[PDB]
Amino acid sequence: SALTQPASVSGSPGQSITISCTGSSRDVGGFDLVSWYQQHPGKAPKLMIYEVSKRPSGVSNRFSASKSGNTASLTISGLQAEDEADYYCYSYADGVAFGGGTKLTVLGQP
Amino acid sequence: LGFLGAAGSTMGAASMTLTVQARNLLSGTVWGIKQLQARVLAVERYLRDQQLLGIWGCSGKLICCTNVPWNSSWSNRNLSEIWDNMTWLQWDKEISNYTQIIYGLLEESQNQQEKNEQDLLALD
Amino acid sequence: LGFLGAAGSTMGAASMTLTVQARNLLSGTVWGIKQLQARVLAVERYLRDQQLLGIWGCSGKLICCTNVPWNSSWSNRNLSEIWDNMTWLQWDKEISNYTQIIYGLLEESQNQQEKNEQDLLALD
Amino acid sequence: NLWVTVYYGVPVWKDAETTLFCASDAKAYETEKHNVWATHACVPTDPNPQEIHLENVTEEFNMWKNNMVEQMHTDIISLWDQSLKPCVKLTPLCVTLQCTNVTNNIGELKNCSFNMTTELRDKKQKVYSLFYRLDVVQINSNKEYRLINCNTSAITQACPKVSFEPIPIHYCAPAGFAILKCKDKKFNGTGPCPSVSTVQCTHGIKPVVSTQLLLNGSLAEEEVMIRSENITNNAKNILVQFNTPVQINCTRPNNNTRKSIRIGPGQAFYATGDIIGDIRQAHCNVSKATWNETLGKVVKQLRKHFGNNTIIRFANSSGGDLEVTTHSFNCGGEFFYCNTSGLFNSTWISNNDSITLPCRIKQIINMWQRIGQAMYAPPIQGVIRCVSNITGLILTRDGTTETFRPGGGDMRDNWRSELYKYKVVKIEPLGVAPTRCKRRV
Amino acid sequence: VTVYYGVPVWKDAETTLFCASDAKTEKHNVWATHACVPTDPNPQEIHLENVTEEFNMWKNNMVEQMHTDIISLWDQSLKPCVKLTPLCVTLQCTNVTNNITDDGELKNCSFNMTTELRDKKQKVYSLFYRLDVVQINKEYRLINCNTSAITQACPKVSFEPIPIHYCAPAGFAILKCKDKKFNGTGPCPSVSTVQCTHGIKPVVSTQLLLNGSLAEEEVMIRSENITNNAKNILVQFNTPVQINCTRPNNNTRKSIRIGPGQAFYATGDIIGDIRQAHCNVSKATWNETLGKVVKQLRKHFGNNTIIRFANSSGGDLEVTTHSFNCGGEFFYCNTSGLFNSTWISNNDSITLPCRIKQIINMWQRIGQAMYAPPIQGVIRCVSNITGLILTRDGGSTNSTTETFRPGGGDMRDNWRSELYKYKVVKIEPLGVAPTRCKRRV
Amino acid sequence: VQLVQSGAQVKKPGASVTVSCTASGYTFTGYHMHWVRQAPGQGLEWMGWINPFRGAVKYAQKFRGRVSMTRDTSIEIFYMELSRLRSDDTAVYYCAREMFDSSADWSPWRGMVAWGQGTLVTVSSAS
Ligand SMILES: *[C@@H]1O[C@H](CO)[C@@H](O[C@@H]2O[C@H](CO)[C@@H](O[C@@H]3O[C@H](CO)[C@@H](O)[C@H](O[C@@H]4O[C@H](CO)[C@@H](O)[C@H](O)[C@@H]4O)[C@@H]3O)[C@H](O)[C@H]2NC(C)=O)[C@H](O)[C@H]1NC(C)=O
Ligand SMILES: *[C@@H]1O[C@H](CO)[C@@H](O[C@@H]2O[C@H](CO)[C@@H](O[C@@H]3O[C@H](CO)[C@@H](O)[C@H](O[C@H]4O[C@H](CO)[C@@H](O)[C@H](O)[C@@H]4O)[C@@H]3O)[C@H](O)[C@H]2NC(C)=O)[C@H](O)[C@H]1NC(C)=O
Ligand SMILES: *[C@@H]1O[C@H](CO)[C@@H](O[C@@H]2O[C@H](CO)[C@@H](O[C@H]3O[C@H](CO)[C@@H](O)[C@H](O[C@@H]4O[C@H](CO)[C@@H](O)[C@H](O)[C@@H]4O)[C@@H]3O)[C@H](O)[C@H]2NC(C)=O)[C@H](O)[C@H]1NC(C)=O
Ligand SMILES: *[C@@H]1O[C@H](CO)[C@@H](O[C@@H]2O[C@H](CO)[C@@H](O[C@H]3O[C@H](CO)[C@@H](O)[C@H](O)[C@@H]3O)[C@H](O)[C@H]2NC(C)=O)[C@H](O)[C@H]1NC(C)=O
Ligand SMILES: *[C@@H]1O[C@H](CO)[C@@H](O[C@@H]2O[C@H](CO)[C@@H](O)[C@H](O)[C@H]2NC(C)=O)[C@H](O)[C@H]1NC(C)=O
Ligand SMILES: *[C@@H]1O[C@H](CO)[C@@H](O[C@@H]2O[C@H](CO)[C@@H](O)[C@H](O)[C@H]2NC(C)=O)[C@H](O)[C@H]1NC(C)=O
Ligand SMILES: *[C@@H]1O[C@H](CO)[C@@H](O[C@@H]2O[C@H](CO)[C@@H](O)[C@H](O)[C@H]2NC(C)=O)[C@H](O)[C@H]1NC(C)=O
Ligand SMILES: *[C@@H]1O[C@H](CO)[C@@H](O[C@@H]2O[C@H](CO)[C@@H](O)[C@H](O)[C@H]2NC(C)=O)[C@H](O)[C@H]1NC(C)=O
Ligand SMILES: *[C@@H]1O[C@H](CO)[C@@H](O[C@@H]2O[C@H](CO)[C@@H](O)[C@H](O)[C@H]2NC(C)=O)[C@H](O)[C@H]1NC(C)=O
Ligand SMILES: *[C@@H]1O[C@H](CO)[C@@H](O[C@@H]2O[C@H](CO)[C@@H](O)[C@H](O)[C@H]2NC(C)=O)[C@H](O)[C@H]1NC(C)=O
Ligand SMILES: *[C@@]1(*)O[C@H](CO)[C@@H](O[C@@H]2O[C@H](CO)[C@@H](O)[C@H](O)[C@H]2NC(C)=O)[C@H](O)[C@H]1NC(C)=O
Ligand SMILES: *[C@H]1O[C@H](CO)[C@@H](O[C@@H]2O[C@H](CO)[C@@H](O)[C@H](O)[C@H]2NC(C)=O)[C@H](O)[C@H]1NC(C)=O
Ligand SMILES: *[C@@H]1O[C@H](CO)[C@@H](O)[C@H](O)[C@H]1NC(C)=O
Ligand SMILES: *[C@@H]1O[C@H](CO)[C@@H](O)[C@H](O)[C@H]1NC(C)=O
Ligand SMILES: *[C@@H]1O[C@H](CO)[C@@H](O)[C@H](O)[C@H]1NC(C)=O
Ligand SMILES: *[C@@H]1O[C@H](CO)[C@@H](O)[C@H](O)[C@H]1NC(C)=O
Ligand SMILES: *[C@@H]1O[C@H](CO)[C@@H](O)[C@H](O)[C@H]1NC(C)=O
Ligand SMILES: *[C@@H]1O[C@H](CO)[C@@H](O)[C@H](O)[C@H]1NC(C)=O
Ligand SMILES: *[C@@H]1O[C@H](CO)[C@@H](O)[C@H](O)[C@H]1NC(C)=O
Ligand SMILES: *[C@@H]1O[C@H](CO)[C@@H](O)[C@H](O)[C@H]1NC(C)=O
Ligand SMILES: *[C@@H]1O[C@H](CO)[C@@H](O)[C@H](O)[C@H]1NC(C)=O
Ligand SMILES: *[C@@H]1O[C@H](CO)[C@@H](O)[C@H](O)[C@H]1NC(C)=O
Ligand SMILES: *[C@@H]1O[C@H](CO)[C@@H](O)[C@H](O)[C@H]1NC(C)=O
Ligand SMILES: *[C@@H]1O[C@H](CO)[C@@H](O)[C@H](O)[C@H]1NC(C)=O
Ligand SMILES: *[C@@H]1O[C@H](CO)[C@@H](O)[C@H](O)[C@H]1NC(C)=O
Ligand SMILES: *[C@@H]1O[C@H](CO)[C@@H](O)[C@H](O)[C@H]1NC(C)=O
Ligand SMILES: *[C@@H]1O[C@H](CO)[C@@H](O)[C@H](O)[C@H]1NC(C)=O
Ligand SMILES: *[C@@H]1O[C@H](CO)[C@@H](O)[C@H](O)[C@H]1NC(C)=O
Repeated sequence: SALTQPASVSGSPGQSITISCTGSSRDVGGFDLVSWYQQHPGKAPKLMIYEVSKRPSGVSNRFSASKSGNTASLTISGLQAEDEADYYCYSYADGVAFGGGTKLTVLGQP
Repeated sequence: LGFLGAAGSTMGAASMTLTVQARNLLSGTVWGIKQLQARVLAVERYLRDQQLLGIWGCSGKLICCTNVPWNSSWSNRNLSEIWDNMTWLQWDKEISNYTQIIYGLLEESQNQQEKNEQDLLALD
Repeated sequence: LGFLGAAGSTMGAASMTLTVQARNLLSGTVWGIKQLQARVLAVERYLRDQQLLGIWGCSGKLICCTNVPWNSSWSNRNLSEIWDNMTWLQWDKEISNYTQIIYGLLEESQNQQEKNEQDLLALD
Repeated sequence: NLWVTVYYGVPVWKDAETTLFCASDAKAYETEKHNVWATHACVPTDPNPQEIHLENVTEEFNMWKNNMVEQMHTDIISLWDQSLKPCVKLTPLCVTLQCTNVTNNIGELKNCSFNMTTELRDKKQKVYSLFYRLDVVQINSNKEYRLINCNTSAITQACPKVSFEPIPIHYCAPAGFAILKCKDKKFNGTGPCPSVSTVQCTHGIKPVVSTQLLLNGSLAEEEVMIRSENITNNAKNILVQFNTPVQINCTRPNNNTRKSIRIGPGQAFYATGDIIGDIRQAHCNVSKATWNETLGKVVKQLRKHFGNNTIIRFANSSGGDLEVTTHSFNCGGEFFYCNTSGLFNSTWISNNDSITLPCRIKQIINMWQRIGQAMYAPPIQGVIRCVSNITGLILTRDGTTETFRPGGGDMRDNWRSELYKYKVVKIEPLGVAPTRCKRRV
Repeated sequence: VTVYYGVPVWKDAETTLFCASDAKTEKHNVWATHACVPTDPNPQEIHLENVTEEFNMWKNNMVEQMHTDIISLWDQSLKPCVKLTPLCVTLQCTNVTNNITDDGELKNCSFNMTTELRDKKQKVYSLFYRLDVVQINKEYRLINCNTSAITQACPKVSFEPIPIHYCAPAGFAILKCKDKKFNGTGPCPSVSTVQCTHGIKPVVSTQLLLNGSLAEEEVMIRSENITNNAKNILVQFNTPVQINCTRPNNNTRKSIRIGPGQAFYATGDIIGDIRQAHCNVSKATWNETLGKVVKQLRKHFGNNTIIRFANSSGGDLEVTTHSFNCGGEFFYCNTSGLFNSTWISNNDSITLPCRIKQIINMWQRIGQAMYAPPIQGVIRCVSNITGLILTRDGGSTNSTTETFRPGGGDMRDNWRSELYKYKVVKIEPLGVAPTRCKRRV
Repeated sequence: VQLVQSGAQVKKPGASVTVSCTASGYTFTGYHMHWVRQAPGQGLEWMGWINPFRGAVKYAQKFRGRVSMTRDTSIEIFYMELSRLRSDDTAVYYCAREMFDSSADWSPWRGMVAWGQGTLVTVSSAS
């Protein structure tokens, strides 16, 4: 995957953590079509943000996403139990491109 | 004498019937679409005529004079033998070849001039 | 220079070409109903413009002075810096925000004062 | 001090939208051809369209946010629908087609025998016709067929009194509205236009219906223009206009003969008679040299648009319907498609005869994807031949090797290739100005 | 003398009134607003003082204009949909219900219908209602098969009453009688002008003004003349009455093919228990609303008299019951329980049987019928009642008791309930005056 | 907006697999229609997008020459066909509908909010 995402993340419910989608100058730095899908256990990934920092209706405010130059980022706020899902960063690198996805855990082992 | 009533009247008296045709000019589904088309055509023609009266140095009805010269090309003849020898019908038939240029001249040579020096003299 | 000819010309020169486009502001089933709708729109827009021009207290054309003070703030320039520096396009672009209040104020404060004391001074 | 003074009749324009009427040429007034499709009630054109050139002026043009093309598209849709309403409806053509082949030895020509209601509703007749394979679909004893759009629309025969030739048409703005012409040589669609001029009526573009390329167009630019809101967007259709017209010779050798078939009281449908002579197929001939040189010009500009010099492969249409995959157009009254794969197969890295394209004819058509209203194009007697000169290409970039493929389908792009340089602006003859003048009490 | 231009003059006059609707969901050209111009974003409502206008809501010509406009709009939106002329066919129809009176009112009719190919014919079945078919001598057939041409409302469009504002053109102003105690005829102490009216829901109903305007904080009994029994008595509430209208039957829609390009949507099997629609109204709130309305009625007939409410006298089904639409189909609630009280001097909900009727010939135009398509799933809607179209029964020699019965039928009364406080007046800004001025020579 | 997908299919390598994905709850010919393939346990992958108006398609460089995707406006069914199957083709496939209509500024490359249930294909050398 051209969108270099870290392997996995772990934490606990309640606090706020961040995940970054670090890309080159042609996928995230060159274009503002960034996005952040959320794949569900054996289900279709549903984006949580749809642009550099745009989110449609049907998602809580705890997902703050933005691009820090060539390193797009997503922030998980007020972690809870249902947050047990992997999140895919999406960008248009002269075409669709999907990130590696990051495992996330709350109140549990890494 | 009604709409187009004093058409055959000489200009000595025809100058006093102008208000009649001025007043009646705009005359205060299929088979009904013609009514709409005819009324909008009447409105458009009336406003075209009023615009011509407006872009000219008249801004009024039945009368206006101006400072632009008259041309011999336009039926060169003396006052008496154009105001008492013919009516507007024959005269128009003999001058309906210069109408565009006569309008253009009496428009630009004064509206583009006399209003400009009017503004200039009010500018002092 | 024809309809909208001297658009990019200096306003001092643009004052001499107002009538060539004031003249052409009227230009004289489906796929034909467009003609009717377009001509109705054109005639109504021209009458709106004439209503604005007449209600402002001049009823004249191409030149309209008034008795309402033009505060320096709106201009923020001088006679030469307006009539020579820029043409009407960018002038409108830099002024196309006050035209509503400009029109309303120069119409009300002119008419409902000057016309009223004009009737008064003729009432004596 | 200073004083305001308003001027009536000021040369001021603003971006706006209004319904634009037409003014077609009067040379067709002696060639009505029974109310030809494009022009029925269009007023005569202006004998001397005054294109006033303007100096010290620049206007921000936009050919993609342009609403002139939207008005063109909706107007063509409405005109085509109106010209199709009064003609013969073909609801009795939906019938079990007992259909066989025509090729005696080693489809595309189906001899279909079927039943039809004659003039007398009580009586019924047995008639046959030659439909194309693309026109019928098999339903599952010989193989019974039925019309392709019998279960999804209502077939209407374009009454043959009208003709489909693209007539030179004009869009003229109403009074008080000006049409700006971006006359400058180097223009791409967006940005300031140095040479802008006003005109009453449009340049004049025939309402051509086409898919892969752009027949009967006009480009004064000496080089191909690559016009797209985002060349970086691969999906974005990279509209192309050939600087040099490419002469094409599409010929339909089949000697098709129109065969009137009564479909009821006061109802008759023109079927297809026996194809006189050898059973052949329509074919488009493009001079290989002309096509290669024009491809060189376009690839040069494409390389200039995409970097400086990159590997560019002209590939066949990636996908689409028949109209999209195979270039569609009207030659002499009937619509047929050619795969145009000999035109898009050149893989170019850095640097006499004619290519012949297989063409397939599809009489029944529902163009513009107006589902529920499909037209049956009647057969045209005799051999059909028409010669055009391509002026444009509807290319789409694929996702160091940038491969281009033809696209289209959407018909707004057909008009945008010609309404690119025009825009409509309204007049605001009222303007406030500061003046030392002062009226009297 | 002296003429003034722009003199505050209005005179009673009639003119064509265009519309204005909210920009808030096209739903394929909703019946109410398709080409209606956007409403005024900020409805400047201008109040007036020292103003007295002779209002007359019964001689008002606005209501006739809106009635004819609604007729034309319904016909126009109904014209392009599917014709149902092939439904005239012998219906082999049988009862569905095993147990006695578990539900008539549900007829399973199996009949013939021509498919896409005219050669073949298909045997199909549907669940009609008793009110929709009649027996021919068991064999049934559609009730409106011998008097009109059934036309299915194409289900892409909805039947939603959208708020509509009728806005007078230039030179015409709409007067609003803003005073509280408004009778219907006579001077209005508080006359205020506006560009145009509030959001009018053009609901279709009889005997109950569903989703009407209830701004009248008093139950003002209106009629063109109280003493005339034969003229309907208009009543407008102050407190809304909630109603729970449901169609508990779960219908599935079967798209029976009447092609080419035509679809006849027939009801499939009712997946679930067979039930009949019931229109519930809270007994309490309805009681107190009737108490208020009778207290106000006693002001028009004596000082203390017996007021009796009874079920509709008789007539067509659309008059003896409560016609309206809930979520896409028309049905009627006999409301025989809402009018049964007799009042001399002074928690649950009443339930009303409600009968579905898909085929409808509303407005009694014999030239065209209509077939409301089935709506999938359970239909539930809640409306508010703001008025009663009551009619007074004839009196006697000694009328110590006066019985009020529901009426309606003529839809003009439905429209008058929303346009009582509006009227159009044309402006005459020309007017002479005496002055001491003198124009020069 | 709801999208039914076809049932599970079992295929042999070298064969051709075709899947269906219906459309309901919106206008069919006004929204691009992405096709997304997810291998079990690996990253998310894209196949192509359909423009239902005129049937315009655009594939992936890794999948050019194998995939062929079409549609029919009549029944409103989205057909995705994949031929010349390989071992790695064993996956669950998803059909994604865009947020905005096809006329948006970046319509074909937007978020593709609506996703079908998903169809899983098993391409195994075993029988
Ligand atoms: C007076 O005013 C009432 C309030 O507006 C109105 O009652 C509501 O009317 C609306 C519109 O008819 C009802 O909602 C729609 O109902 C239809 C039929 O069930 C639906 O097709 C439609 O969309 C669907 O809604 C489903 C969920 O209900 C959803 O799953 C589907 O995907 C789809 O979006 C609307 O739901 C509404 O239920 C009525 N009641 C309520 C509780 O608001 C009265 O009819 C009106 N009276 C008159 C005479 O006009
Ligand atoms: C009106 O008539 C037209 C013309 O007859 C008709 O169009 C056809 O509809 C059928 C469906 O009824 C379409 O059939 C599909 O076509 C695709 C083409 O790639 C096939 O892949 C499909 O079958 C395979 O795939 C399925 C899963 O996706 C499998 O379940 C199946 O076993 C196969 O492997 C299927 O055949 C057909 O393409 C169109 N068009 C044509 C040209 O036939 C239209 O549906 C009719 N409308 C109505 C409402 O009746
Ligand atoms: C692009 O432009 C070129 C140049 O204008 C077009 O080529 C010409 O097209 C003409 C129209 O198709 C064509 O003439 C005749 O073509 C058909 C007959 O072959 C038919 O459309 C008309 O003739 C009919 O004749 C019968 C028998 O008399 C009548 O009953 C009918 O009413 C018609 O009159 C056309 O006159 C012409 O030959 C052809 N080439 C030349 C040299 O002009 C080309 O089609 C355009 N392409 C597109 C896509 O529009
Ligand atoms: C109205 O009458 C309809 C016709 O009798 C009835 O539907 C039909 O009911 C029969 C059973 O009585 C079904 O018969 C078939 O059922 C299954 C189908 O897989 C199999 O056992 C056999 O194929 C068997 O023949 C019909 O399929 C069914 N529909 C049709 C098209 O005939 C309705 O249910 C009746 N409606 C009501 C509410 O009474
Ligand atoms: C299509 O089939 C018809 C019917 O067979 C052909 O027309 C008939 O041809 C026979 C001779 O083979 C004649 O005797 C008949 O008079 C013809 N017409 C009728 C009404 O039967 C027709 O030629 C075939 N078309 C092609 C091109 O094969
Ligand atoms: C565009 O390319 C396609 C192939 O992608 C051409 O159609 C055929 O496709 C099948 C596979 O589905 C191949 O086996 C054939 O060899 C292809 N024929 C060719 C290459 O001509 C299609 O014809 C090409 N041109 C168009 C769309 O007009
Ligand atoms: C099509 O084929 C016919 C038959 O060979 C050619 O001849 C004409 O056919 C029509 C119809 O039978 C007759 O009315 C004419 O008199 C025939 N002309 C001649 C000279 O015999 C016809 O010319 C062919 N058309 C084309 C354009 O090739
Ligand atoms: C549709 O039309 C056919 C025409 O034949 C009807 O068929 C007959 O139906 C009756 C019973 O109603 C049988 O006694 C006959 O034997 C049938 N004739 C044949 C040739 O099948 C059919 O009944 C009609 N459809 C319905 C629902 O009644
Ligand atoms: C008003 O009430 C009367 C009964 O008092 C209703 O008449 C009866 O209605 C039932 C049901 O339709 C019939 O079975 C009876 O035979 C009717 N009786 C008579 C004497 O006709 C009447 O229908 C009610 N009216 C309304 C509009 O609800
Ligand atoms: C009307 O009945 C149908 C058929 O029962 C309902 O649709 C689905 O039916 C299946 C099979 O019984 C159930 O598993 C589903 O759960 C049903 N859908 C839903 C959303 O529950 C349909 O829902 C019924 N409609 C109503 C409004 O009750
Ligand atoms: C509304 O009026 C109808 C009569 O038009 C009432 O119908 C009842 O119908 C049943 C048979 O279904 C009869 O046994 C009853 O005698 C009828 N009652 C009357 C009053 O006639 C219906 O019940 C009434 N609804 C109410 C009272 O809410
Ligand atoms: C247009 O015609 C060309 C030439 O006949 C087609 O190209 C062939 O397509 C077949 C499959 O249909 C392949 O097997 C051949 O290898 C292709 N090339 C040659 C040289 O025959 C082309 O496919 C046609 N257009 C479409 C859309 O099928
Ligand atoms: C007829 O013409 C003569 C010409 O001198 C004129 O005096 C007279 O008034 C005219 N009569 C009418 C009624 O036009
Ligand atoms: C008037 O105009 C004509 C041309 O229209 C010209 O020949 C003539 O010399 C001009 N002047 C006079 C005095 O006629
Ligand atoms: C135009 O010129 C001719 C020259 O003979 C003359 O007879 C005519 O009256 C002039 N004016 C017109 C045509 O009205
Ligand atoms: C453009 O500006 C130059 C400035 O020197 C001026 O000389 C020229 O006349 C102008 N042209 C127009 C058409 O106004
Ligand atoms: C001038 O003064 C008036 C009155 O205060 C104000 O309404 C108007 O906006 C001012 N405009 C300028 C700065 O010319
Ligand atoms: C109009 O004036 C306002 C207030 O100064 C300003 O914000 C706006 O940008 C102006 N618009 C122009 C100059 O077009
Ligand atoms: C002839 O008809 C058959 C179907 O009956 C069809 O398969 C075939 O392609 C047709 N044409 C030829 C050349 O056989
Ligand atoms: C035209 O070129 C300019 C740069 O000179 C660019 O900003 C603009 O987007 C281009 N327009 C098009 C339609 O490509
Ligand atoms: C297109 O060019 C390539 C060049 O290798 C050739 O192989 C191919 O056959 C050509 N196209 C056709 C349709 O022959
Ligand atoms: C075009 O012509 C050049 C020579 O001028 C040749 O090298 C090139 O291969 C040709 N391209 C095609 C597609 O035939
Ligand atoms: C293209 O063909 C048309 C056919 O009418 C012709 O008029 C035009 O001149 C041709 N193109 C060029 C540039 O010659
Ligand atoms: C069957 O239908 C007839 C139609 O008149 C109806 O009278 C009867 O009550 C229904 N049910 C039974 C059990 O006969
Ligand atoms: C007018 O109001 C009075 C009460 O003030 C009422 O008696 C009378 O009936 C009303 N007239 C009409 C017809 O509305
Ligand atoms: C009807 O149902 C609605 C929704 O449940 C409820 O709010 C309302 O109170 C009900 N009607 C009555 C009269 O209670
Ligand atoms: C209405 O009141 C009468 C009074 O006699 C009673 O017989 C009847 O049952 C009542 N109806 C309802 C539905 O309560
Ligand atoms: C009018 O009906 C609506 C539901 O359609 C309800 O919400 C409202 O409360 C009712 N009346 C008022 C103004 O309270």
